[PDB]
Amino acid sequence: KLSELFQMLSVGELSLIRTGNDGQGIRTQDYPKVIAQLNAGLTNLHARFPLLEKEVIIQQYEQISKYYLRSEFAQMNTTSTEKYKYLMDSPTERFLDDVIRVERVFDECGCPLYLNNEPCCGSIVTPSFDCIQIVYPIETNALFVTYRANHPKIALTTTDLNTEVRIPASHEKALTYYIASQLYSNSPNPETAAKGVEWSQRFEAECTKIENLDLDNAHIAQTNVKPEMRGW
Amino acid sequence: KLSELFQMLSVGELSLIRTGNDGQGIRTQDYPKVIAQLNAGLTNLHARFPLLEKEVIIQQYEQISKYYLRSEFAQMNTTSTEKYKYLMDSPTERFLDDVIRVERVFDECGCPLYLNNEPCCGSIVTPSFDCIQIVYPIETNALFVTYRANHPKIALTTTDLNTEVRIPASHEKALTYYIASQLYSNSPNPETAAKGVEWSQRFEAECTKIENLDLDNAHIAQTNVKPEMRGW
Amino acid sequence: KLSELFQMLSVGELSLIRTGNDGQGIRTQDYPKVIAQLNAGLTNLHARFPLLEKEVIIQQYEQISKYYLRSEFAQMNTTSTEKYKYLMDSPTERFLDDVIRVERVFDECGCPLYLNNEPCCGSIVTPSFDCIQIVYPIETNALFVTYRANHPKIALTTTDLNTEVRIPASHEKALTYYIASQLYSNSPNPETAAKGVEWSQRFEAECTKIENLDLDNAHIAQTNVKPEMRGW
Amino acid sequence: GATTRAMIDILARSANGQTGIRKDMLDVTNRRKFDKGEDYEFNANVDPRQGIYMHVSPEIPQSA
Amino acid sequence: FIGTAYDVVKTVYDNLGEIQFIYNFLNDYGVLITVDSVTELQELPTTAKYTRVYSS
Amino acid sequence: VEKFIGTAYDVVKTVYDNLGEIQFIYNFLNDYGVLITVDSVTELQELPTTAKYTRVYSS
Amino acid sequence: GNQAGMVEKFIGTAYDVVKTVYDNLGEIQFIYNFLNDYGVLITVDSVTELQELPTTAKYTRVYSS
Amino acid sequence: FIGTAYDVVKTVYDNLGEIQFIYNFLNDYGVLITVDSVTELQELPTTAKYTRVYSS
Repeated sequence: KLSELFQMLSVGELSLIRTGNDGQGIRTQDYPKVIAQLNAGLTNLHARFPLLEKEVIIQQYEQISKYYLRSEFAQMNTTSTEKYKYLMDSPTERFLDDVIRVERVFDECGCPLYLNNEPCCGSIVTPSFDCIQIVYPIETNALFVTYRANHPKIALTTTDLNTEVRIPASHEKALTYYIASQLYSNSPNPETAAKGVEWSQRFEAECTKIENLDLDNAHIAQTNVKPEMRGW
Repeated sequence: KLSELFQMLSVGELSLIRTGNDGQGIRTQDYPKVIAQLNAGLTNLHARFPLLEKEVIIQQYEQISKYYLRSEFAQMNTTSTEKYKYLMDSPTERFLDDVIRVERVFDECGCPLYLNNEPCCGSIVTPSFDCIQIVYPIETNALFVTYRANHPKIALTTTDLNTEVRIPASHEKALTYYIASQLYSNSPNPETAAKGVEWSQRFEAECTKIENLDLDNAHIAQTNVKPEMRGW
Repeated sequence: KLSELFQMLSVGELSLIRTGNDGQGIRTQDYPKVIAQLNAGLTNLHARFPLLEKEVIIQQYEQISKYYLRSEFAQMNTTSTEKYKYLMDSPTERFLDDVIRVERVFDECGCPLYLNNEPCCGSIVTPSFDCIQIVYPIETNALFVTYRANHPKIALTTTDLNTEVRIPASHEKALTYYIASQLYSNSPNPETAAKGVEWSQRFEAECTKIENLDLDNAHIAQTNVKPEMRGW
Repeated sequence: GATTRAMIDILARSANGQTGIRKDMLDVTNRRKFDKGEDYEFNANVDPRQGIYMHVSPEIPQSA
Repeated sequence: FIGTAYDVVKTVYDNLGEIQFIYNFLNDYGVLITVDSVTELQELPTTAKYTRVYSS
Repeated sequence: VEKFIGTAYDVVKTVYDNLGEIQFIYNFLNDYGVLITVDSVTELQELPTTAKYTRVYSS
Repeated sequence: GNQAGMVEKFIGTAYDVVKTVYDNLGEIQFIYNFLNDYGVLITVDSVTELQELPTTAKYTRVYSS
Repeated sequence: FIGTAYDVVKTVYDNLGEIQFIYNFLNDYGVLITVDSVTELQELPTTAKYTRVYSS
């Protein structure tokens, strides 16, 4: 939970600094400063490691060819006045703007489609960082975009400490070292800047350790299918 | 939004500096200083990464052979007194001078044309940094220039903090480090200049990280078509 | 026991520091600071070495395809209001969220299944850091997931000193050096930061020593079965 | 028979086909592209002539 | 192929029109609602203005 | 696909789920005893010696 | 494996109870048989309920004040 | 194959229905409980309101 992370930061890592309040808990006024750094740390960990991969269904409309990955066009977000909401969200999968990289794209039946392929004029291109361009949209089709997902963003004004930070206990130290590095690096004092650099190096060492141990089952080899494809 | 970026700069990165106002928000008098640096940072990120690619239609006139990529000749910009507005803008695609590199040039039907090719006397040459020279213009034709696009420039006198900064959350830190580097490097103090250099190195490390992870799907390989072209 | 570890930390390693109370025992107010660091140390040792490997039975339901490795869905945890508890825990094996890496996955009969294999459409994929996705769940089947397990987490508010820390006596020094490194590294004082770095290096030397001696019977070679598989 | 068995042991117990790939070589998409069999694109800090290695059986000594 | 959940969903989908007609008829005209005890009568929604109770 | 009905896990888990009834049986066997009644003396004989408590109804 | 691990995992501390029940399984069957035929003397705490008992309950003891 | 523990568990499982019936009958109706000495009578649970003691 966020309370545990705040206590851990207050005593042990952010101890000899103002934000830690001498190990008596993070002040209720410095929340929008640890939370901003925490969002960056969670984004870094969720982009460098595959801690959350999710899929989103994009319903194709006859007059729309550029589909934006924004919650304003979501089926569950009822606050938006968009006439056509092509994102197909469910109470289970909500699509809270947590998109880090669009990896794979499928169709309604389940056949993979090419992504960003120029020679094949049947591929789904990506114009901008959050858009999906379908040159050939059909009113009776739906996409099945799968992406690497981010942690649901914790608002800067969040006050409830029961908001759960969903990271494995192995990356707790990596996140904490990242937060310490980011908070220690703001000041231009050489002595404090050196500590910030040391925290950055230690965070990059923890990440290297987790990569070397593959605690998230990311770098796992697959069955070779090249002989079958080449006709052996 | 711009308010979130201003708060993030004020507390955490531009903390021990005048522009940060000791972590109580950027002053309403220092806006035209963070905004000038923010425009440079957005331009750098949008030129080094393909965060926005857009197309513009250039209608050919019988008497015009040098077509300038300026909003003064746009179809939607009604403030200009130009007799012939050959840029074909729409409420969707507006062409707000956000041109970084003219990459590909097509025709009305959709057949690619050569760009800056000397031996072929049917190629679209580029005289200046914002011009398109058509040696053979026809009154019943239109171009389909596609370019890498920049973020719509935020005016130096902008006061509304609801102007949205459209960058992925992964490049938020890269942009913030760039802003810190630019603001810290103005002073000739060796101690502050060292911090500016460190921020520049950290920005160039974040950019290298994003390049290595390809979070924008930029360096993706394509299907090989050389055997087909060579007649194998 | 935790009392012995607290005494050992108080006199000998955390001596010339505040948390040690000059070698008269850890104060009853600094418990939630040694315990937070102790949990991190135990997690590090249990992830880098195979000190505890455990299995959990996941009963498959007809309507559930994504099974989360959380105690909220456990058969013994009666405090949760979940309608379907698919984790099959026993008084012997309790599944206290102590999952570090999902290594092997079997079926009810005992035939190994592929994990994270894309070409084989009969493999158990892992979407998130704590989920198990069964694309083909059957109401009359049960999984036999085997994972590397963590030490049951010691609560930050724990006051009973009889809680046993289950580590071999050979890793007692490794854990103690890790705790000293973590507690010494919070302060930005160069003199204390150097001692923290020295403790980190000594911990990484103890771990290297245990790896070189293989005190946990981890890096042990197996019988070669490749000739039999290849048909020799 | 002993020399023939030694030759077969050298040729068989080795790794004929096991190809190692450096962990920090290709990103998520380029790894899939390399596995499929098309052209890939590697990071600027790694070399293809060192990142990828395919094992072959060591040559039998001429003494056998 | 054992698609038990999908079999149930498809079997419900094949008779979805009956459910739609039932819902429309009950929300359009208004029929008599009968409840066994006085308790569930109070637990009935206020939209059922017409009620009948059977007791011994 | 294969349905696993009646395997070792199923039998063991079925026994485990009924551990309360097994414990009740153990307590009934070891702690106290029940009164078993028959109709005639012949039946008292046709009764196993484990019935240490018997009552016969006769006319 | 002879599936002893499953027994330890599920019947770890109740194996004494299970083995004791298995030892007297014949007497368990005998006790199952007697009860089935209301061969035991059923006791009720008052009248007007001895009638509610099945007619097969030939043997009854009624409690009254 | 010597599965002694599993043999015992399976033998109990084959007669589980008798145990279920015995438990249901004893918890449903209520029979006479007979105890040898006065001690275990006190150690009997309070749920057995009916008791008989045999002494010499």
